[PDB]
Amino acid sequence: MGPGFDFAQAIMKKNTVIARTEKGEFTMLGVYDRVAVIPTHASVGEIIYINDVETRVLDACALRDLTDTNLEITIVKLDRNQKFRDIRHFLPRCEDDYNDAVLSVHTSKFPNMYIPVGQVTNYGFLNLGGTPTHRILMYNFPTRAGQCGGVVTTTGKVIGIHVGGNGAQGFAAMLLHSYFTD
Repeated sequence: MGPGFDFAQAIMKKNTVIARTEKGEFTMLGVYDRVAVIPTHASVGEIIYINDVETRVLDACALRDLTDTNLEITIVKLDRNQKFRDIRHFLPRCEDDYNDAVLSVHTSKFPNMYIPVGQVTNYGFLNLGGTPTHRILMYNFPTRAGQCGGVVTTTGKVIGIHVGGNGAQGFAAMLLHSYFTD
């Protein structure tokens, strides 16, 4: 409808796949080459389904901060025959608050879904499903089951992936440029 949705659409159309694990279907953001991200609670194994195609996982790393605290981001390298567009220059370098964010989902259950969530707070610490988690972003939207892995963007920045909610607020794990240096 406007430049927020325009940027979100551009990311969804070229840089997302549908990932299926034993824990469900997730929106998965491709970042560069064969490297993508997914919430750690997807429990990625040796094999994953990507757009309903059996795919070997070449590497998977559940990220934690230097205090050995969960970040809820898993970085996956896929044995895929095609590279993602490189979107690393849209990733923030530092922890921040944001105005006017969009949460975007693409699954069998919710295809081509875009949600204007508004103001995003650098919340920091969250007890997420019982697990102490750092670098959490919070938005005042009543997010629901099936939105996990959803991409959080502003105009010009890809800032996080949706990892949970409490029925009134939604929570995303930050994406930082330093996660994807090579």
